[PDB]
Amino acid sequence: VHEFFYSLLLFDLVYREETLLNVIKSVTRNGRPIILTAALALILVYLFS
Amino acid sequence: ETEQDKEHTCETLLMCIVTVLSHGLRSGGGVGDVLRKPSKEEPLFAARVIYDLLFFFMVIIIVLNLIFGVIIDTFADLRSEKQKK
Amino acid sequence: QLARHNKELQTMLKPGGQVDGDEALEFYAKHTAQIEIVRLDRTMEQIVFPVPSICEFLTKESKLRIYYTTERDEQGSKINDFFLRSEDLFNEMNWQKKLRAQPVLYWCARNMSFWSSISFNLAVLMNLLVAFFYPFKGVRGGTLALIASTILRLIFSVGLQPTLFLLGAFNVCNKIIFLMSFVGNCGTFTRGYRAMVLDVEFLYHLLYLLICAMGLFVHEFFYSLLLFDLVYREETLLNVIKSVTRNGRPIILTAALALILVYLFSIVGYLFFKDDFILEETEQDKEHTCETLLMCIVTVLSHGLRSGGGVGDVLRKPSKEEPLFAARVIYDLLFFFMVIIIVLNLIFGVIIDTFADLRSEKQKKEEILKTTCFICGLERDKFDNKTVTFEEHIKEEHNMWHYLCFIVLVKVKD
Amino acid sequence: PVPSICEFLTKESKLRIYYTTERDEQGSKINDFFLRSEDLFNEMNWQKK
Repeated sequence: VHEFFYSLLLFDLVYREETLLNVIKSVTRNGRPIILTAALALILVYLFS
Repeated sequence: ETEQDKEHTCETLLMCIVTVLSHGLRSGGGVGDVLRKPSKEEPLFAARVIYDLLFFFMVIIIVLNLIFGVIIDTFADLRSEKQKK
Repeated sequence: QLARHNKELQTMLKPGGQVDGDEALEFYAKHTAQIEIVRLDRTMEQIVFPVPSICEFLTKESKLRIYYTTERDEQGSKINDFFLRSEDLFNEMNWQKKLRAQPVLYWCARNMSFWSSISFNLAVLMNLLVAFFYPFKGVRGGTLALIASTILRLIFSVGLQPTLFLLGAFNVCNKIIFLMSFVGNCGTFTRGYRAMVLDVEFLYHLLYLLICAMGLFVHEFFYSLLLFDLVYREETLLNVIKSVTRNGRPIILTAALALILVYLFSIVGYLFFKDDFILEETEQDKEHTCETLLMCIVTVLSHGLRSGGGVGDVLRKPSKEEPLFAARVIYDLLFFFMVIIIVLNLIFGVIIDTFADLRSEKQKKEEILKTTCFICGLERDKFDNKTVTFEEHIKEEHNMWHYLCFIVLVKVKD
Repeated sequence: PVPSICEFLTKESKLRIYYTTERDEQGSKINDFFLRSEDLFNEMNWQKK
């Protein structure tokens, strides 16, 4: 196929080894609030909308 | 017609008004700027100037930074557990 | 009474544990308190008396509410808080059984769960659906949290303005039912110590209902406002908005420090600089001439404040001209630097400060909830570690629930 | 004296165990160690065959 399959393998390579894992735990471990926090933004763009 | 081109007329009236504001949300700068042409006109000029400023302040700093604000909180939480451990 | 000495008492303890299922022994399970209090001085007593019936009826909420609610008023999160709570708690516990006297309300406790379900799910779907399709145009499905999908199909057949009306009515009925469960849970509007909570709850729920009624009879603005409340509830979205409210006094006046930095600077740009913005009957159109000279010069700089980028850029055309070119270049750079970073980031700067303040209080407070003892001021670890045990002397004698049911038995008899 | 399986080992066992831990309760105590130990014994035998 057109590489899309190749690019996706590169994405996993950057995910591994070490403390790049640390900085992405910033958005995942306490990851529950921010996606609903975005809906507080999505309604502030709405009501004002 | 040949290509995706109009004689400069869109006029989002009724449908997806949350997207045409999301059209202006995407530039970060301003918010109200996408809508345009206030132009001194007395019963509406001072009527919306304040509105755009209010919108801008609130949306951008308040959310587009507290959506960043939670992220650094998740650093001082996350490292301090590791350095205590 | 067999406590301090028996080997046979150890065998009584054998009565006590070991999975021998005998009802009398189990029933004590109903009570074993070991209250463990002091008199005026000289003393380290423990007293016991069986449980009181009202306490036995309970809830689940009482224990939960009490531990979490606390306070830390003084040198230890001591009894003051507990005492106020206890008085209110006793009165609240009695109300429960004469609600069991009239059984058609208990469904109302189940509706304490439902209020939530309907209102939250219903509102968002309805408000979003309104946004998705504005009425008065005849339209198909138009391609351009379980029961609601079923309802969507049914409403879809008959015409969809019709569906909108019906949903609003449905919502009102649901509101009435849950409302009833909130009131059922605390009855007679019985009074305690916390005035704010009860009053706000009554009002808030009423306000939530009214908007629905107004909306049924107006362009939804009433519908959208109900969606705003739905996003406000449940949980830690409340946390991140306390960042801007608890330490909320300074930032609104901090904004006026920005509002005067746009002002003082605003004035110079008047005197040492003409306006220099030219390029902006049937329609709202001019032949490219505004020239804000005299009136609202703080707004035409606020016109440039709004883009964030630059500041001076809105004014325009410096163009190499010697007595003024180097004269204002520095001015715009100075303005830009100062206003934007300094305020438009310290107005953000205070916000993250209100995170490291706000969480650190909460993470310290759990450490004084899980790893200090409850009310004996006990530095739970070393001291408790050396003896019989730590953890079960929470469960045996310093039981915070076992104090308060001893307090309610003081008004029983004769 | 030591037991032979333990003597065969790896390098991973020691590393994994210390770092892995837990802090479950009043001290990062033995609970964690015990679960890990059982799994570890089985893993160590697999090495010689």
